[PDB]
Amino acid sequence: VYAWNRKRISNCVADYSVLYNFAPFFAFKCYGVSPTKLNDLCFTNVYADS
Amino acid sequence: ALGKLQDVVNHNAQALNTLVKQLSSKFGAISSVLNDILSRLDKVEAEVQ
Amino acid sequence: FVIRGNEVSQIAPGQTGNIADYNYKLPDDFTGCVIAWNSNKLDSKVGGN
Amino acid sequence: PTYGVGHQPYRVVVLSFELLHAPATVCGPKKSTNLVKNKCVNFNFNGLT
Repeated sequence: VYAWNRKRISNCVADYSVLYNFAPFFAFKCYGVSPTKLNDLCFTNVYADS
Repeated sequence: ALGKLQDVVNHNAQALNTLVKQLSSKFGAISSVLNDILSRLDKVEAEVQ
Repeated sequence: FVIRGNEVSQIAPGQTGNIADYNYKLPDDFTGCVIAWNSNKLDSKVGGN
Repeated sequence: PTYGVGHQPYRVVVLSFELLHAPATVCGPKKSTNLVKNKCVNFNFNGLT
């Protein structure tokens, strides 16, 4: 966590419904947006911190 | 010379302009735009905003 | 019925997703209760249920 | 059985209630008293209080 990894996501088509198949998490926790709406939106850039 | 009549006109115009400008207030919501709220949130949270 | 855990949030009024869209849809004006519990010991198999 | 909880099976029971309108056929375990008239009383008719 002190050396958390950041990855830049840009210039791609993002299907967020398939994230449920990658990890066995129970649900998203979203702020300012809803998970089921993420497929209707566009973003300048996305950041993935792990 | 016609200060009172101009004042009546100005008061009306100012009230209408203030009413129009109030549409950009968020009032505690995430956005002042209904379309952004409806396109970014699901039914229940959008209803709250 | 039986679903997987990450779809449990879809059993709620005003939801979207595979389960809500194509399998089981609750009304927006739903009044009732939802009771979901883990059933791994009964609905899982080593070869896959 | 080795899946994570988000991919494990969950059994779901949804209880849908129909309120008011037609006469009630499902009620809770509440004992009915006498029907007292001409007095200021609290009343509970089929859940309507």
